[PDB]
Amino acid sequence: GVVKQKLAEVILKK
Amino acid sequence: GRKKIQIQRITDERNRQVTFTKRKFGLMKKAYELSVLCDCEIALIIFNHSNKLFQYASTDMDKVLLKYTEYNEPHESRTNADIIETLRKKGF
Amino acid sequence: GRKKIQIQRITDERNRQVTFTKRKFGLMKKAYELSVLCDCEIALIIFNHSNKLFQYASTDMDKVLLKYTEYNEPHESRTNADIIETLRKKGF
DNA sequence: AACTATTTATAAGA
DNA sequence: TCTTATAAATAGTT
Repeated sequence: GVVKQKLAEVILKK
Repeated sequence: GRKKIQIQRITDERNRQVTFTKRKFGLMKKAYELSVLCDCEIALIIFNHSNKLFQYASTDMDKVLLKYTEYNEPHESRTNADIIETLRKKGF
Repeated sequence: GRKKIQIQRITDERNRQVTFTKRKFGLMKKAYELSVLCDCEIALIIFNHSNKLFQYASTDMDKVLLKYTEYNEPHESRTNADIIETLRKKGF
């Protein structure tokens, strides 16, 4: 959930 | 196996499915052993032909994925092309 | 190998490192073959004892990780304990 | 879905 | 770091 959220958050911003 | 196979996509759906299940377990078993023998943490994410998800983690998938997100350094990164290049480097 | 080893942590640092390199390549090669034979996309994330990251992806790591984040369906999830339980079930 | 003959991977040597 | 003897994985059959 929140981990899935955090993963996408950091791959995006590249 | 009874015979050497070429690494190329299996067209027979049943064979492919049969191979997929067996080799996936194969792969997860090698990952377990690597993680224990060398004290490493491993996560594995697989999407089959049908875009269905299969996942493995030595201990906890979320722990590994977050540590991944926190990584801030140039590291070793390999793709199929690297492997294939390395297999010419070897041979016999 | 010349001898059957137990799956347990390798104490000799050099041996461990030597094993790590060879088995990781082993593991990535099995993943390459799985991804080609069965038209799968695969990502593999490994942290060694030194918390250094090694990654493999059949094609592109970021593509797989994002598709992971989009996944909302109950799927197969395995850990070391699953594998170990599955092996005790069938030795012969 | 079993079984096994053969291929592949690999532990230990040198 | 190579080489190879032996263990482990698996393709094809049934």
